[PDB]
Amino acid sequence: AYEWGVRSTRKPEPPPLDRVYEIPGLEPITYAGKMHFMPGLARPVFPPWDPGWTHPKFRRLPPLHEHPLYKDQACYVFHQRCRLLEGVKQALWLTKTQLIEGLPEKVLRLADDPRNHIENQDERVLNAISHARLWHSTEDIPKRETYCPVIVDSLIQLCKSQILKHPSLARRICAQNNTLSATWNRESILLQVHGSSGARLNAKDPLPPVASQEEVEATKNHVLETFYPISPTMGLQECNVYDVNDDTGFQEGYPYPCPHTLYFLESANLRPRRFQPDQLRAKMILFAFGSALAQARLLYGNDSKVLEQPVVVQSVGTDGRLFQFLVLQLNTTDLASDEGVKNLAWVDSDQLLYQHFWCLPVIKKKVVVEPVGPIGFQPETFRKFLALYLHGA
Amino acid sequence: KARGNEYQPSNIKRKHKHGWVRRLRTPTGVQVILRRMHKGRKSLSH
Amino acid sequence: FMKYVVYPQTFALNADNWYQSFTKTVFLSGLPPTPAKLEPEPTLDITALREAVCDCLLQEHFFLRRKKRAPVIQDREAIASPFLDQLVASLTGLLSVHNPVLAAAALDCKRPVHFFWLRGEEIIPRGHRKGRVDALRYQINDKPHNQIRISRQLPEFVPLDYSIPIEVPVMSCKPDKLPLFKRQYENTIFIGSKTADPLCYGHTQFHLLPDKLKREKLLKQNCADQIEVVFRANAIASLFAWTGAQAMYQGFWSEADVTRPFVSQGVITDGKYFSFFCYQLNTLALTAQADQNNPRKNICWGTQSKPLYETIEDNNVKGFNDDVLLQLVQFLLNRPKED
Amino acid sequence: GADRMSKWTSKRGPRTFCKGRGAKGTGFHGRDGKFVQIKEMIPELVVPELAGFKLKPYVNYRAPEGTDTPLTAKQLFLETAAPAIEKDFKAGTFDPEHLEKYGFEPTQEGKLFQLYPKNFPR
Amino acid sequence: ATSVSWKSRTKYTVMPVKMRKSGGRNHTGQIQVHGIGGGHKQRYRMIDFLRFRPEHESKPGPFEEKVIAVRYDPCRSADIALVAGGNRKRWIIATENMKAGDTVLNSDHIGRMAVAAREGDAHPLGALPVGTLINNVESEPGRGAQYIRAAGTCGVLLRKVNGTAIIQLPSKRQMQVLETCIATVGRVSNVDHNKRVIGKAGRNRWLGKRPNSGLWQRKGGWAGRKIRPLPPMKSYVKLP
RNA sequence: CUCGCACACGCUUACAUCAGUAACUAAUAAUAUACUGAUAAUUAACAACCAAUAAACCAAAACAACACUAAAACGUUUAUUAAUUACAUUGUUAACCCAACACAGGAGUGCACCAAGGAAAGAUUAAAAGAAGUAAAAGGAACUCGGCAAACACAAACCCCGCCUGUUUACCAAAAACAUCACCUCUAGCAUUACUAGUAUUAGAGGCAAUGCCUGCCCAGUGACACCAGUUUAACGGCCGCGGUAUUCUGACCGUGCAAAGGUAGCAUAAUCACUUGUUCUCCAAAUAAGGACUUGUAUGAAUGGCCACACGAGGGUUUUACUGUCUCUU
RNA sequence: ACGAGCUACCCAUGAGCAGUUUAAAAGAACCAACUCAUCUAUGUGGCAAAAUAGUGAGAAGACUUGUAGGUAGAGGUGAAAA
RNA sequence: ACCAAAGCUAGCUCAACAUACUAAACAAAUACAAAAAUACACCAAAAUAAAAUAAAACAUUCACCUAACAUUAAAGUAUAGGA
Ligand SMILES: [Mg+2]
Ligand SMILES: [Mg+2]
Ligand SMILES: [Mg+2]
Ligand SMILES: [Mg+2]
Ligand SMILES: [Mg+2]
Ligand SMILES: [Mg+2]
Ligand SMILES: [Mg+2]
Ligand SMILES: [Mg+2]
Ligand SMILES: [Mg+2]
Ligand SMILES: [Mg+2]
Ligand SMILES: [Mg+2]
Ligand SMILES: [Mg+2]
Ligand SMILES: [Mg+2]
Ligand SMILES: [Mg+2]
Ligand SMILES: [Mg+2]
Ligand SMILES: [Mg+2]
Ligand SMILES: [Mg+2]
Ligand SMILES: [Mg+2]
Ligand SMILES: [Mg+2]
Ligand SMILES: [Mg+2]
Ligand SMILES: [Mg+2]
Ligand SMILES: [Mg+2]
Ligand SMILES: [Mg+2]
Ligand SMILES: [Mg+2]
Ligand SMILES: [Mg+2]
Ligand SMILES: [Mg+2]
Ligand SMILES: [Mg+2]
Ligand SMILES: [Mg+2]
Ligand SMILES: [Mg+2]
Ligand SMILES: [Mg+2]
Ligand SMILES: [Mg+2]
Ligand SMILES: [Mg+2]
Ligand SMILES: [Mg+2]
Ligand SMILES: [Mg+2]
Ligand SMILES: [Mg+2]
Ligand SMILES: [Mg+2]
Ligand SMILES: [Mg+2]
Ligand SMILES: [Mg+2]
Ligand SMILES: [Mg+2]
Ligand SMILES: [Mg+2]
Ligand SMILES: [Mg+2]
Ligand SMILES: [Mg+2]
Ligand SMILES: [Mg+2]
Ligand SMILES: [Mg+2]
Ligand SMILES: [Mg+2]
Ligand SMILES: [Mg+2]
Ligand SMILES: [Mg+2]
Ligand SMILES: [Mg+2]
Ligand SMILES: [Mg+2]
Ligand SMILES: [Mg+2]
Ligand SMILES: [Mg+2]
Ligand SMILES: [Mg+2]
Ligand SMILES: [Mg+2]
Ligand SMILES: [Mg+2]
Ligand SMILES: [Mg+2]
Ligand SMILES: [Mg+2]
Ligand SMILES: [Mg+2]
Ligand SMILES: [Mg+2]
Ligand SMILES: [Mg+2]
Ligand SMILES: [Mg+2]
Ligand SMILES: [Mg+2]
Ligand SMILES: [Mg+2]
Ligand SMILES: [Mg+2]
Ligand SMILES: [Mg+2]
Ligand SMILES: [Mg+2]
Ligand SMILES: [Mg+2]
Ligand SMILES: [Mg+2]
Ligand SMILES: [Mg+2]
Ligand SMILES: [Mg+2]
Repeated sequence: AYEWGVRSTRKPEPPPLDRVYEIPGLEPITYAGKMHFMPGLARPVFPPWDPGWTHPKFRRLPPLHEHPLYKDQACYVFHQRCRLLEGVKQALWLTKTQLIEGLPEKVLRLADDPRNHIENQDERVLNAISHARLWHSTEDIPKRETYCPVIVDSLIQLCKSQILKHPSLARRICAQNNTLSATWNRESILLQVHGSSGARLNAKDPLPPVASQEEVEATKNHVLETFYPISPTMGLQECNVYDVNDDTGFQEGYPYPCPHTLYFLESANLRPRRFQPDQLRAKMILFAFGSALAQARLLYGNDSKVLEQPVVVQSVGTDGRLFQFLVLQLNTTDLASDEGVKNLAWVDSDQLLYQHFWCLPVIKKKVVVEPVGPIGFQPETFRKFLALYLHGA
Repeated sequence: KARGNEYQPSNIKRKHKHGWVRRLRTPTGVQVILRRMHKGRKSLSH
Repeated sequence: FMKYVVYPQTFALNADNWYQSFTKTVFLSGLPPTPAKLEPEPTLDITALREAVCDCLLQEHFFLRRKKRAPVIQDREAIASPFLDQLVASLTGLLSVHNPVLAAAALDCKRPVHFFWLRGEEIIPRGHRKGRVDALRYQINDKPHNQIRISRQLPEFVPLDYSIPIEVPVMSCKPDKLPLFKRQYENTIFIGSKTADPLCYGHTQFHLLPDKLKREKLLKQNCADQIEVVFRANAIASLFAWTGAQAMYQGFWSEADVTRPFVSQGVITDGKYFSFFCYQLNTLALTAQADQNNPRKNICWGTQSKPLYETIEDNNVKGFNDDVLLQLVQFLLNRPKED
Repeated sequence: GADRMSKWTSKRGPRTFCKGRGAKGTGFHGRDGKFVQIKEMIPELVVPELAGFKLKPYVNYRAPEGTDTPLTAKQLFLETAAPAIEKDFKAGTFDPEHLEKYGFEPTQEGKLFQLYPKNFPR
Repeated sequence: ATSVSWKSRTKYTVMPVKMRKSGGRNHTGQIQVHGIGGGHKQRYRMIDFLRFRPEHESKPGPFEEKVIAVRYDPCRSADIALVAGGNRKRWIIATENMKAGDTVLNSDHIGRMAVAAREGDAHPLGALPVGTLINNVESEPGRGAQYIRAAGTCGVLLRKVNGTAIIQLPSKRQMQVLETCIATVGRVSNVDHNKRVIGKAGRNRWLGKRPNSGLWQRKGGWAGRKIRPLPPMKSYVKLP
């Protein structure tokens, strides 16, 4: 084959030993005694240096197999920045879930009800969009890494302004950068969702299930799509140092146990650095399933069984202007087999909050043809956002 | 056009071209330093 | 032109006096006279608010399983900043039912605040412009941890022509010995949002002290009386910059001096301690050309720093002070006049 | 051209040339880029108590001096070990193999203030 | 001074790697090739020319991969293709009619019956029909595809005798190799590459071609239409 | 009248206070940022030094919604180790650097065109000659190599040469020279430093110059393949002599001899030896100028390319109005 | 031996091009900053060992430019001007 | 009458002898961009002397030309040389 190492760029081989070293029963005369190199004397060979007392910073990195947590079986870990090739399909296969296009009917009616809206919804949402895209910073053209979290926080505050006439949103709290770890076996594969998401909402009250018994039963007859050339573990990190322990993000006795909504942000200024929408849906599905599985194992137990009380979690992925919504209902814990009851996942995709935003006025032929502001506006996306926020109450 | 300003000062270039390390890194530069020492120069390099 | 860069979160020993000199601000201990004409609105649940605050403390100190921290120092910035964010969010959400303006208010997280102003003149000591009169320019580049912006201005604490026997402190020394250093860059006047933002008035700021200005660090540095000086300097600089930004957004400047006092509130939090301040900008004509016959002064009311909790361990708050909670509740229930 | 006789200090170069003036280091660089100062690297001045000290920076002018007799190894040995060696040899218990009881240090690697490696500045 | 090569990357990766161009200069610093330099910045996409490279030795049989996307490569004339199989993805040289979502087979099996030659599939030369158009021909078994790679270019299998394959290269030369050498079938992508028209002298500079020297040189005896016979067959088999 | 403020690079105290200047520096004085002596000074938050080891990662920046081709610097997360404990070290002046000078020159970046910087005149008189500017009767290129310069004009045409943008003799030549897209020849079947991490639709050594019509004959000699024959001119190159006929004058023809073939198409007194200011017509009142036509150029001529054509040109010539001190003829 | 801090060409790393006409960032057009240097007049021991004034060409590109590195004389580099 | 003119010393030069030959200073820093206390390496290299000149030119040749054997003679002899 064609090796990828260039000889002039690899570490050069050590120079050949002096001819005196090849003579049996002959001690070489080297320059080790004078503590400096001198021509004419043989090159002294030294044993590897042993710093009898260990130093933390200046020691060689311990090998991976020396770690006490090293395991022979390989674990496939999904962390925050893992990309899936066939995103939605791979996520559905790994989590044993069935995809549904529309949002749950409960969330849909909660959005469509005009009595759940805020006072001046259109004006307030346009103001939030304008503030996030243009006003929040003194720069002329704010960057995505700045205006994605800002717009998400503005929408969260707009939804939180609902508490005065829905006195049930105070049972929630926000968490940032907590370690989630949930492992499971999926057809002789040791998968593990491990890492941290963007933001999480915790609640005191469990989120009621949204799937009907008829839909859950009809999920049994559904067969998960299989893609042959690509293994299901493509895109995950193959590691050997891991802990098989369903450790959620919080310790025991947390006053806000039940997860409600995960928030994922693609706040990167580069398109290659950002996630594709398919990969984003896959990441939300995987983290929502991991959170639901951790909650179910903390509530009921580690036995692999079909849950009589499903666990439903929500997720919102924001590119800055494109929103993706997830409602994932976990019904089962036994996932090694592919014949039982599967979980459900309603995925609303490619929800455009606004088509485009002009941060500066455009002048064509000495006249302004389009003013400053967001071009095109779909209030239905914010309606869905508010419905997802209010689904708990 | 107008000449005479061929010297644009820069300490990095000065030290990398006529420095002590630059002189001593080659056998010919060591000979230059030895010649300057033999003549008795106050400054052997830059 | 060249200008001093005033840092509200400064390590200078006696910085409150210098900031008052730069600002024409008099500092008064204690809260401003309260408007006792308030209706019996505060029927809120002290137990509920205490439970929420304790829940935030416990979540950010013990319940949150973050990534493993190899250093044993356990820095107090990464544990108090999320606490401050969660505390502000929970308090606003719980008190928005009593105070309707908090529902429509905008919460800004670490949004920069800028203010550029002139104060006095100085003879240029060195250079080809030696001997010529040049004004002293200052710029404050602040990044408050949390801000609350409201559509309508808060009511004034004292009349615009308020007279105080205490005079503005004057320093018979150069500003370079604070130490302060001149720099030349874009001089901006920023409120946390552009002028087009309809929420051009502010309600309350929250400022988190850094790890460099901790009480233990100051005690090691042998600065026992600087513990309150740092709070005073941060409050004075930040609140003055933000009130001046509000005033110049409204349209007032040195030659168009302010007609209505601009009121702001500030909460300065260490890892454990809290302090409360109230600022009223009465005059903006701080330049030498307009300060010849300007009797108005800015006023900053201060409160002694009081700890909120006491050495919590194992999801149980040992000591809890209700005075800090009541002060925060009063600041968040301050509302604009209705008309 | 530039000078050659002038000293090449840190004031004569670009921003990236930040040369020390001869002060000893007092720490290393931590994790987030800050400088972590090591307490043990900072010298600790061992200052005695001068409250009850009855000596002054100047001597009396009438006080006589003495003939210059610099202290030598022979004189130091005669003062510190010769009487003990003589007494032990007269008693008959002298042991040539063991000399550590007389102040002799066979190896300097054990004690704190070593003499040949010179572990102490002053 | 002596420069170091940019090609120090021992790990194969799919993402493009940044490359430092050098215009005709060798490692010493003197020009060895004229008319090179001042082009556009490029990122190198590593190509796995050893088409039959099983992911693990435990399953060394034929395997199938899926084409994800056919993309433009600035470092070569042909278009590249991303193929994923198992847990790894590789850049290969796209054929004339590769598209996203296609399936490619990589084999090393030789049978008495010739296999139906698809376009993206890669089979050993001993299993292909006698009149097959091939590309990415490999000289020694397990060496790699050094031969035909350019856009639109393809070789033609001529005859297989004594367990040994004979091909005709685009230069109309006969090349004899072992019949077990793996070679991709079909023409390489970008068959219209020879018909591109450089619009101006600036596009050559974009591509990285400095102008020719202005020195006028009188033609010698080398010039003129030399009608030379075809060179003999180039054999790579080692006859004992 | 308006090149100012700051940073980077560079100089290193020339910066600040006081005092003195008879003389030394300012190309002269006044006195002083530029000379002399003494004393002081630039205080970090800005800037410099300021993690590795494996893995997931194809999907540009251009308001980036989404795209074009020339395929494009700029990143997080996961896992293992990262001494852990206030205050580290260094740059902080200036009117400044490179040009022998206190030099009308050369100098990167961000801000605004003044809110900041400065003074063309040491004092007189108003000779000649010289430099710059303004205005000028009537005429309007009659000046001159040339309409150079100037102008209340700042328009339209005909040729030569290069297709075009571009590059070149830093300091006497910017061109018609070089390059150029396009078209052709040769040399190469291949791996870890160029070519190239490329593979004959590729890469090198060259010619001529886009495009349109074409590129005629010749391997005799010298080259190069062939290791001798033989093949090659989009390889070096070449492409007739003599006698007679036209009143003198034939390149045409009739014969003859020698050749490897004996100049084909086209253009044509050319940027083409001389003859030469070839002949004729148009342009002008007058033309060795310019354009068209003839052309026989015995020394034109076809990729050392031949012919036309659009566009282009601080290229070289020629006209028409308009304009004017170029000129009559200067004031 | 010493020289690529000027210059010839490359290699890294950065930075600039405002307005007008155009479905155009088209080696398009007008024209600034900026880069060159066509013509003329002064200057000729000059402001200057190549400048000043006017006038010119390009000005989204084969473009200008900062920092640093490389190629060294039987050579380098060269859109050949020895 | 200005400008000016004259000192006799500093020190150098050539040989003899000579211990036997890179002086004194070397507290700290000095081949990071020398004078910058402090981190897992890489280090080293040799391959003829040439020519200016003379032979009135210039091609074979051209004493000394940084390699020890000094002196009195043999002796400018034997030899080597476009002899
Ligand atoms: Mg010079
Ligand atoms: Mg010098
Ligand atoms: Mg420096
Ligand atoms: Mg500097
Ligand atoms: Mg520190
Ligand atoms: Mg290439
Ligand atoms: Mg390509
Ligand atoms: Mg060519
Ligand atoms: Mg040529
Ligand atoms: Mg100087
Ligand atoms: Mg002075
Ligand atoms: Mg004078
Ligand atoms: Mg300064
Ligand atoms: Mg005068
Ligand atoms: Mg006159
Ligand atoms: Mg005149
Ligand atoms: Mg005039
Ligand atoms: Mg007139
Ligand atoms: Mg005339
Ligand atoms: Mg005349
Ligand atoms: Mg003219
Ligand atoms: Mg005209
Ligand atoms: Mg004209
Ligand atoms: Mg041209
Ligand atoms: Mg054209
Ligand atoms: Mg041109
Ligand atoms: Mg050039
Ligand atoms: Mg030039
Ligand atoms: Mg010239
Ligand atoms: Mg030109
Ligand atoms: Mg010229
Ligand atoms: Mg040409
Ligand atoms: Mg053709
Ligand atoms: Mg030519
Ligand atoms: Mg042609
Ligand atoms: Mg021909
Ligand atoms: Mg021949
Ligand atoms: Mg022949
Ligand atoms: Mg000839
Ligand atoms: Mg006749
Ligand atoms: Mg003709
Ligand atoms: Mg002629
Ligand atoms: Mg004429
Ligand atoms: Mg003739
Ligand atoms: Mg001819
Ligand atoms: Mg010719
Ligand atoms: Mg020819
Ligand atoms: Mg013309
Ligand atoms: Mg021209
Ligand atoms: Mg007159
Ligand atoms: Mg260099
Ligand atoms: Mg250079
Ligand atoms: Mg433009
Ligand atoms: Mg253009
Ligand atoms: Mg000029
Ligand atoms: Mg003029
Ligand atoms: Mg100009
Ligand atoms: Mg122009
Ligand atoms: Mg033009
Ligand atoms: Mg010679
Ligand atoms: Mg040469
Ligand atoms: Mg020439
Ligand atoms: Mg010549
Ligand atoms: Mg001679
Ligand atoms: Mg002679
Ligand atoms: Mg001669
Ligand atoms: Mg001679
Ligand atoms: Mg000789
Ligand atoms: Mg002989």
